[PDB]
Amino acid sequence: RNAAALFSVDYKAFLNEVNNLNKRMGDLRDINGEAGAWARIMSGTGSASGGFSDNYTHVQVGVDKKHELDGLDLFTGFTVTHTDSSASADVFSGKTKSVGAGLYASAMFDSGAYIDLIGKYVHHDNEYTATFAGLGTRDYSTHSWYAGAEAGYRYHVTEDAWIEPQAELVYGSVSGKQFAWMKDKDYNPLIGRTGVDVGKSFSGKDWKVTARAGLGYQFDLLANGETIKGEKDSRMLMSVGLNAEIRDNVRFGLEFEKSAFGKYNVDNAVNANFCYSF
Amino acid sequence: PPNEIYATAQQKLQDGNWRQAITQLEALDNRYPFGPYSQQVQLDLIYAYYKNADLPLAQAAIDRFIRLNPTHPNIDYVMYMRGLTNMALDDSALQGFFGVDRSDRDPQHARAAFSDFSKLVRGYPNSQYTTDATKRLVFLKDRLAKYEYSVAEYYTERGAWVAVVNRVEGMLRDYPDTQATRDALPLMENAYRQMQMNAQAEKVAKIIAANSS
Amino acid sequence: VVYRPDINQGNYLTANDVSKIRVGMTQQQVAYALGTPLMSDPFGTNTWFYVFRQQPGHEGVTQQTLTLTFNSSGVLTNIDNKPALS
Amino acid sequence: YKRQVSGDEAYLEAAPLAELHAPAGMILPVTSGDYAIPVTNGSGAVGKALDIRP
Amino acid sequence: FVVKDIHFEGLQRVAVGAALLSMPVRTGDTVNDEDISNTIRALFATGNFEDVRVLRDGDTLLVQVKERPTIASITFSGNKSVKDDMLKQNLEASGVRVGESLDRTTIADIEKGLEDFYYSVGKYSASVKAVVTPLPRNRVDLKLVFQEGVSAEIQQINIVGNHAFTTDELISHFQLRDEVPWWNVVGDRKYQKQKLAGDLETLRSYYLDRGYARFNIDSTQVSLTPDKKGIYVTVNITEGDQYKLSGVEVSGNLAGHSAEIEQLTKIEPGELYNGTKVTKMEDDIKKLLGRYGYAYPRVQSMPEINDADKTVKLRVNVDAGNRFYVRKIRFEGNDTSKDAVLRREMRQMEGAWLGSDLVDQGKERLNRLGFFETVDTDTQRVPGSPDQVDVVYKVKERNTGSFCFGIGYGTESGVSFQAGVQQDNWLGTGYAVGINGTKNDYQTYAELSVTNPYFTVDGVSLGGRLFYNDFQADDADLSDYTNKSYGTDVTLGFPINEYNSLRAGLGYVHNSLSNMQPQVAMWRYLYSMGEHPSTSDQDNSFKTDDFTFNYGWTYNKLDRGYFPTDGSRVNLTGKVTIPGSDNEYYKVTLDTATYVPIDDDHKWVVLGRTRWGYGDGLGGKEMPFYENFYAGGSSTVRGFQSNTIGPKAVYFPHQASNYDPDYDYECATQDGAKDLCKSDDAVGGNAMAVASLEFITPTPFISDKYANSVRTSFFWDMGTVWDTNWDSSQYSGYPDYSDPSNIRMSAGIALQWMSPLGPLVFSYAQPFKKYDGDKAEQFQFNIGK
Amino acid sequence: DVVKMSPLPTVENQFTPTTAWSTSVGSGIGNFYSNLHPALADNVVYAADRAGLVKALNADDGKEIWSVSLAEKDGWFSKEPALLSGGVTVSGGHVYIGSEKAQVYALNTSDGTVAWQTKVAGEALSRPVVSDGLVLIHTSNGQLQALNEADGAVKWTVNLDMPSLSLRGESAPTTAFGAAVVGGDNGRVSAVLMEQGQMIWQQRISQATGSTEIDRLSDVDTTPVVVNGVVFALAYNGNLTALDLRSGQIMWKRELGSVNDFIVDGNRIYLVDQNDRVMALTIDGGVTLWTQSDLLHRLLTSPVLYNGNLVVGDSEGYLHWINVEDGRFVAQQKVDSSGFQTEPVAADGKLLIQAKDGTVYSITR
Repeated sequence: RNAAALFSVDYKAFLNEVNNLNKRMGDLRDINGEAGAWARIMSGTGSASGGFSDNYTHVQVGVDKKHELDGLDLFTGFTVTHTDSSASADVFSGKTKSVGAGLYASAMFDSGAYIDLIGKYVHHDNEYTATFAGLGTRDYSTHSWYAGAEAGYRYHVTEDAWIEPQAELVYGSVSGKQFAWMKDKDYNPLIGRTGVDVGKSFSGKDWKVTARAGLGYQFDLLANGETIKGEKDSRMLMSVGLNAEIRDNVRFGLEFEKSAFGKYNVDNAVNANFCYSF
Repeated sequence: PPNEIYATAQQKLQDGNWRQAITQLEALDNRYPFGPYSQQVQLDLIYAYYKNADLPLAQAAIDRFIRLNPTHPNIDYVMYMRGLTNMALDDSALQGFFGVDRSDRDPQHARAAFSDFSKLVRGYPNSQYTTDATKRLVFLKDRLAKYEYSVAEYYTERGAWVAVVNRVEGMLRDYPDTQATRDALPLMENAYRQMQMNAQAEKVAKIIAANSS
Repeated sequence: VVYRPDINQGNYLTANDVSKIRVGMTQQQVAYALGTPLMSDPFGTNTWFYVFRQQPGHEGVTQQTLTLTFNSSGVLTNIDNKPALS
Repeated sequence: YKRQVSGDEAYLEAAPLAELHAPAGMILPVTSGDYAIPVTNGSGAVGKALDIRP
Repeated sequence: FVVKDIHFEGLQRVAVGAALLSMPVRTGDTVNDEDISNTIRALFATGNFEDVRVLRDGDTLLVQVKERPTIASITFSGNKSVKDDMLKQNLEASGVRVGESLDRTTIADIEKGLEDFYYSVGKYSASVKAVVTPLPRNRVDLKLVFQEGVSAEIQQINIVGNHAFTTDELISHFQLRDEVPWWNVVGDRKYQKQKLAGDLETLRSYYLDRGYARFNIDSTQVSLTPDKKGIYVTVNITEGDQYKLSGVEVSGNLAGHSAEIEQLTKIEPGELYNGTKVTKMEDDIKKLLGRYGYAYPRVQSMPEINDADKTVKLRVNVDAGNRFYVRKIRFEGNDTSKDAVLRREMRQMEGAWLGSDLVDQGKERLNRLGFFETVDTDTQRVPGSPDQVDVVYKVKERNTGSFCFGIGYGTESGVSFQAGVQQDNWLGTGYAVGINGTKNDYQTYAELSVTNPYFTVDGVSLGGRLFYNDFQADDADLSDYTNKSYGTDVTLGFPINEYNSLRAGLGYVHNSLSNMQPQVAMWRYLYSMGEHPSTSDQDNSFKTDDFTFNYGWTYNKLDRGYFPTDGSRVNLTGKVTIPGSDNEYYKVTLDTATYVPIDDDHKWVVLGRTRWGYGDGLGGKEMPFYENFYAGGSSTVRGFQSNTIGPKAVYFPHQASNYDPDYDYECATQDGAKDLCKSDDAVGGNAMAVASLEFITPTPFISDKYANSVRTSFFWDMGTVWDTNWDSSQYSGYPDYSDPSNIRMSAGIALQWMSPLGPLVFSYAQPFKKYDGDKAEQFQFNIGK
Repeated sequence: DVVKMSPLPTVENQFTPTTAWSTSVGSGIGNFYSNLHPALADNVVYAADRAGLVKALNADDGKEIWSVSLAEKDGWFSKEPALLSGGVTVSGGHVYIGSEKAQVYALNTSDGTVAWQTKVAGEALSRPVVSDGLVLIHTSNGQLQALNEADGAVKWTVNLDMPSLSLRGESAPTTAFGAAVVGGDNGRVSAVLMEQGQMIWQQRISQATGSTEIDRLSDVDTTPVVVNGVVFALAYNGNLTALDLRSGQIMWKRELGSVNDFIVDGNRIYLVDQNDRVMALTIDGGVTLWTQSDLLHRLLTSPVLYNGNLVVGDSEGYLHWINVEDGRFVAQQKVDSSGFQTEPVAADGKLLIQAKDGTVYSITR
């Protein structure tokens, strides 16, 4: 209760930041990312074991820069994030604000063997309030770092349909709770995810649609988060999405994402923005 | 091969649905444009732009038969089909079944469908496809006749008595047999009675005499 | 109340040019100094009307019209001016 | 479809022709050409499958 | 005479009519001996013949011309600072187009012509890859890789001839800038062959403002150096004596209105021969002379430079023609809209006289509708008569509408599942339809607004609106009164001027409040003209039907609209219940935003945005608590919580809880707090005074290709909210909410960049006068609309 | 942009200069192409700078240093330079320098403070050559304004047909028995007498009539020297145009135009062009034309014959002692690390070479 759901909220704040390929940077495949006119507003909910519930709204805004080389696409640029998780299982109420910044880069080769590097640093101020526990305010000012390294290939099965695998290792130097009513240590999270991405695309005379999928699998190697240390996690992240860029259109499809059985399971993350100019 | 397209020349799109024989037209023109069996499929650029409802896109090749083939026996025949690709831009499918009158809109597309029909009846006294245009030009006659009537309708709504009498005389010189001149005649006596000039207003005073409609 | 914009009708009228016209002037001299009229009446003959009608905001209407008839030769231009409207 | 017309074929229907007179006295249109059909019409036939070869 | 073996092998591969029937050798060959410019070099040379050997007889016929391979769509690989849009006209102007084959000897005409396109920098020898294709046939693709020859760096810029001014003042006055500061981005060394006509015209007009009428160069200019890193500029200016501009006399009759032009052309005695004043005095024939009937005036003026007495005078002329009357107006391009929807924002009708201020007044009113952006003026004259001119306006007919479920921000109103089915302007009739079925964290607001902008002749607008709030105020940083409301109102607006927007109209309002917490601030309203509510439990229902009369006034003197640089925006909004409704109250709200610039390029503007408001009962009653004013986050005073400035809530001690929770912001509970219970939850007030000064100094981040979107600003806010009906003598030991208290102020930085997912309004501030009960926030952004 | 730096070839070390005084005169040269060359006369090394100050040196170690201010033009809050780019030439104890602000100075050898100045409508960019009491100043506009040595009373001006698309105006005109041959800034040869400049004869020497798409062809900063009754002028993409002094009409070019300066030494006349390769052209015939294309694009300056070797500069401060008959002898040393841009001279057995940081050396090898 105290170390399982009251002080273990920093692990769910770390898991709400990691995402897929087209969610941390946007649609960068066959899309000219010259101007920084992009924004990724994603909302959703999540529930863990023990009557836990989450309600986060993670937004993204930034600017990129296009730089071409001898077969090595180098798209640089930085971004700023903001996440508001309404963590309230049965006794507390989270009002965090994960305000931070960060930059990224790409190493897109000829055969689709991209090595994407992402580095971001966020700082969230907590506003927990223990209800029916006789406590007051627990405002913290801890910080979080991210040193993820996306690696993946691409197999051109068809001229319109492609199959690509993924293998990412996300590194961090998060501290945890320093005024837990208890100190903490500088443990490093080792969240790693493998899996293949089922892709399918169509086109036409002047319109184009995209029907993606995904059957990735998370498998972390090191997990010693103690403020009792944590254990290993094993879950599958099915993420089926859809996109369409017609000239009288912006978006058409949803951004469905569901987690499998594990410690913390993200329920749904639909981000549909289907609007029309007529 | 010249025989791989003529073997399926009788197999048009009456069995296939959309895209079975569209790309087969662009086969012989990319290799040789002066073949004896290839001359019927190279000059078909005005229909692949027309079949997919791209009406302003197909208008870039209407002036093709004027310069290269002036001695064709079908010059009198191609002057009728120019109004078919211009009247589709006059009325749209949005105001089709909603009951919206398209007469109070841009008459620029109606004159493009009229200039080819004007040269058809004055260029040749005895053509072969004229009696279908007689039922078609009567729709173009009343469409651009109610355009200036709505301009005359607005100027009586504001009080501009000089501006309305210049529009009905614009309807009095080139509209002899339309419906819009039946209702434009009370607009003449309303502007003349509001103005101090009454030397000729008694001649145009009576309107409803025998035409009780 | 609601304000009214400028409602200008007919062609412009100047006090110096309206006085120096006689009866029987041809159509070339009238349409040169005063200009072509904005009123064309093809009813039988071809008479010209020079109306100076303006309506400013909340001040009513004014009107100063003319009536100059013609013929096939361009004579009998009788002076029929109405400077005070009713 | 070589000799065929497709797209928006809703131009076949139209309005009937109505003829009016001038009961006010000698008010006739005398200057046509910019918006009016000429006085003659001609004669022809009706059909489909337009020869669209220039 | 006619040779039978003129046809060769391999010539019928690509072209069989353009390479075989394009020669007069068949059916009409007459010349046989001097066949030099009749068959091979007359008509066949343009098609595919570019050889040297003459066609001889059959006994020595060894011509055997082989057909060369054709060319496909050449994809220019290695695009070094060059796009494929402008790299298209270099193939058919001077070269070989598609279809015809490259004969491997006209390739120099294709090669020379690519280096003659790079005239912006001056590359006279560009490394263009003139190689041969490895693949033999079947739509070959050439290899064309463009590279840069020289660099584009300038060495230095020096100026001589400073006889009256200093040296360093002329660098900042021009467009040249070789130093970057710590507050801007520009200041790099960039050269252009088209910018030489931009920095030299401001040099002549600068010294022309000092009386130097003899300003001329000494028969030399800047030498043309196409980036050889050896440039050398030299401008030897010559100045004279500071003259004095005398009075301008009127020579000739200026269309019978020469007596009204002398009072503006005459200047004060003692003014020099100004350069920027003579340009702004030749266009004075349109403010009062061209507004009568004239469309195309012609007025010249020559300089009489008298160096004897140092007195310069000018003589005006007039070459006017006829009265320039107006004929019928044509409107072309109205495809999706009707003709009658755009004939009223003109202020210039047919059968009138052309005014100079009657054309641009209708041009700025036709562009402010939002239906199109390409508005031009085509004043075409009739070739038949020299009068009765025609005017033609241009349209674009762009689309409008929105449908999408874009999630909003998360820092002020929480997560917002905004549906927003914004069915925009209709099929051409001009009806501003609007539906906004949003759903925030604390509200479920839906709308249905059909507004007709022209119900009467001139400007009267009639439009209804149906709404349904159903908002829960416990999530809006308030205490209680989960309210379920709906209603319907109409509005008939009467404009009295060109900038005033006086409105009027009635409206029905229904209210159904439940689960209201017992407190002193809201039960005083229930005690006045009502029953005593149950203080023993929750769910205190209270229905209210209103028939209020709404009025308003809007002053919209503004220039740009989107990002204003100069002007004022005053908006008033008031309402009052009619006798016959449930309650009797009235409230007014005054908005003011004034943009005052302190520069000439409109980039340094002071924004004095204020905000007022007041409301009270109509005698013996009280204003309802669900109509109070709120000063909160990034709308009035940036730097605080959402709806926290104002009077707090003091609760009534009773056991009115349903299932007896721990606290629930209520005294007399199981905790033991019986007497002297209060909190810090804002409940709004009867009045509100919010003022804010703001500076719109630009940002040192984006100065490359766009600057009209990112708007970084610095501000300093101020605000207070108090109650007017709070008892100061009945309650002791409490802060008196019956006077204008200490002003809560804040300051910080702002940002108004437009994102593709809605406008992003970012404002980071820091509180300066934070007091007890006023929670403060720092990061307050706003994205999603 | 289109080619990179050439690698360093093998070296041959036969002599090593040891003494090299490093006196940082002025305040810095900078990235400005000028012709401010040092001079040596009466055991006094003359070193100037574009800031306005001039300091004399000596041949042994560089003593006898005086600092005067001749180009200040501001006596209110600070000083201001005049961008001196004419050249330091000594003629009869009077140093005549130029400026980019249309100023011509006359530096004295006694104290250097008294310096009378005149006003010229053009800018001083060429090397000031003084002969027969006349200071020949060739401006960038093509005008020729001579100046007297005492006060400069009469200033005759003559202009030629000079079109646009020109780079510089640093051609230094010399005299030949009263006929001052002037290097034309339009691909012409102007052998005019230095009295008023009445008779002007022009002959097009470049290939601007053959080529159409060109940028810079009628501009050379070269000096015509006249030995044994034979003139030697140059052109861009042309060659030597060895006329007679009697205004002839016959002309012949071969190939390989130059932009830098040259010197005549008997039969093997050394030439350095834009490709940074040295060669020796004869009078007629073109005998044993050897090339030095192994050191291309290294910013080679004007070569001088110092103790039987052609010493040139480099972009990074290297040395290349090129041989006089074949050029296969390469010698490299290390006297500077900034770079060499000023064309060195050779007089009185002392190599006067100025680098890009405003220092002069005396290499004795």
